[PDB]
Amino acid sequence: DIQMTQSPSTLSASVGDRVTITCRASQTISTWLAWYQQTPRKAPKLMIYKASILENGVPSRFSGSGSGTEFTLTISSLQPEDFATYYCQQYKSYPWTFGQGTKVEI
Amino acid sequence: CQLQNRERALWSGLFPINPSALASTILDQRVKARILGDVISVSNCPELGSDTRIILQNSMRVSGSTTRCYSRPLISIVSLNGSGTVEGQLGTDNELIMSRDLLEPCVANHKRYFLFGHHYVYYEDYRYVREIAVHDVGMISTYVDLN
Amino acid sequence: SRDLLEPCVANHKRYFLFGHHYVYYEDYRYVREIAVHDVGMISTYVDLN
Amino acid sequence: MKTLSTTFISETNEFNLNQIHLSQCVKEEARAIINRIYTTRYNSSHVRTGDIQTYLARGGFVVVFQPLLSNSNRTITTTSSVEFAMLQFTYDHIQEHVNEMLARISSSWCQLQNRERALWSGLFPINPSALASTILDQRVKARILGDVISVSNCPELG
Amino acid sequence: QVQLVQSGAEVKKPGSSVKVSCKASGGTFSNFAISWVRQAPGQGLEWMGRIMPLFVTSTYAQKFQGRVTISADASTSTAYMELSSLRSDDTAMYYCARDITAPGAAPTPLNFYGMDVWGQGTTVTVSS
Amino acid sequence: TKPTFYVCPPPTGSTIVRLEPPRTCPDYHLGKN
Amino acid sequence: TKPTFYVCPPPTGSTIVRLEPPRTCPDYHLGKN
Repeated sequence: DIQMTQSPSTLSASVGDRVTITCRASQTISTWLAWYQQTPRKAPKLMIYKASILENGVPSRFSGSGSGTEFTLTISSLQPEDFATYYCQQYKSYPWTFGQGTKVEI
Repeated sequence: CQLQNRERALWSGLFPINPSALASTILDQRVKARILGDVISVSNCPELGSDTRIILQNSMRVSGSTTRCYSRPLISIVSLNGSGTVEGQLGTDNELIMSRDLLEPCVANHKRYFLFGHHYVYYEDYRYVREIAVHDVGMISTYVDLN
Repeated sequence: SRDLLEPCVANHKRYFLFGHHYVYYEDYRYVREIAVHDVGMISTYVDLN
Repeated sequence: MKTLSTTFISETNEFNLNQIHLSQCVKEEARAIINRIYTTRYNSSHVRTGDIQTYLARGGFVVVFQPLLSNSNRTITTTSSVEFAMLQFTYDHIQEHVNEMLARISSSWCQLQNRERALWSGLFPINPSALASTILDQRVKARILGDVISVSNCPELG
Repeated sequence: QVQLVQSGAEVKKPGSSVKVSCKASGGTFSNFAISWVRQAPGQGLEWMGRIMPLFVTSTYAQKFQGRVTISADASTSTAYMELSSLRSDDTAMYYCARDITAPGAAPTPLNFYGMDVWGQGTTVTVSS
Repeated sequence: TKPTFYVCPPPTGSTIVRLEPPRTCPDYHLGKN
Repeated sequence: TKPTFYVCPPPTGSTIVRLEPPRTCPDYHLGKN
């Protein structure tokens, strides 16, 4: 809940790998987690809300799962536009404290 | 054959009470039905597409009035293409009415659970209180087994 | 007897069974009729062959 | 073989009649017999699907089988009874028919239950306590709290 | 589509305000719940309060509740995020996020479909 | 998964239907002399 | 015998239930090549 942990900092990979960006929670977020993506010279952008639902304009190679305190962002068929920072977002009770790191995949 | 011919009487006697549910079950497809005397007029219900944000309102009370209140939660269908904002209310079985014509005399000690997608949103005294996932509510089964 | 009355609704459309026909009344007046065998059917019957 | 009421059970492998002494007859004799049968019965309805195949059935028989398709060293010892093969045919027939009928009963039962669920769901508003007492096999008092049902047990008057 | 823009490259000394604006483009601004996030160079991200339609309350975060004030117009389609503290820790890239909502909505996480559209980034520096 | 909502426009007399009448049941003549 | 009467106290929201959704029906793959 109010404080969330993340995955290791880098998780290096190549084009075509299945990478999981697992981040965890504190007080059983009941499927109320959002995932983002911020390249080094952009603004973050919505990837997953409700821990499983994709946003309009996001390729269906992205996935998400987990229900309580354990949420994963498993990518498959990693096209060469996945080399960005990712963030877990908690919306169950204010404040909406952001989560993950996962700087870059190179 | 005898059992089917008898259950036809229950089906015929229950259509006036809920025509849309029975017609959706019989037709294996979501429809909206009316009883036009001795016949049934059906109409297909197209599913709400994407680029559509359904917002759930906090209070079920009519503005200003205190002796009158709504029966089902009100929703605001916010648009993304800039087509404005539709305002209806939450029907049954995730049906989104495009109007707010379901009113009721404002009862005392009000407690209701409404189906909003995969959750049962709870309204106590005409105000949002909490929500619970559908998979968490206990079930009773009308199904008889034949293994 | 004629003891089935109702508040006179607006935009009235009803079909009534008169023998082998569905006589149609629109705004509380006779309009047309259609045979029963012409109206589409839905079946509550489950098959067991 | 529905005309004989006999079912033979081979392996998936072919049988090489060269492992058997003095088996030069079978190939050509069966070719002639099968050609006559085809030309007299299936000349226009079906078409052949390769050369004749030889299988060693169970109990010591040799089936020379010609596959059709519609227009759309040792010795072999044979038992003195084909009662086991008639038993096999009869069991296969009864088993297949009864299994088809059981499958149909099951599918219809599932469809009927899924349909009666609509009557149950549409009649709960009218009388929740009676339907909830029937479903729960126990006397209860139920209310419709919107889209859910809140039950409560009714203790018997002592 | 919708576009949100901040002030731009800002340099402010410690002991003043910043007053970052956030101009919108469409969406009628009656369906905008403007949130504000930030992260210093080398930090992940943070959250700095949400101002919901009929913009009068502007619930703030835990750490900036005594510092920041956020407001909107509903007629200009803008959102302001003055701090007025600048404790020398206010050196980040302030963003102007936005979630879709409606006035009178319920305080439920079923009405949160994520911060779909965002701003540009301010890159504010507090030092002399 | 993602919840699906519906929108039911008001019906029109165009498509009218009825319940099918009860089907007759076959008499099985199982029995020999 | 002796008639048994009941006493039904007013329910409470504690125990709420719902009708189970319709069960899927098994596809019987009876049939051979």
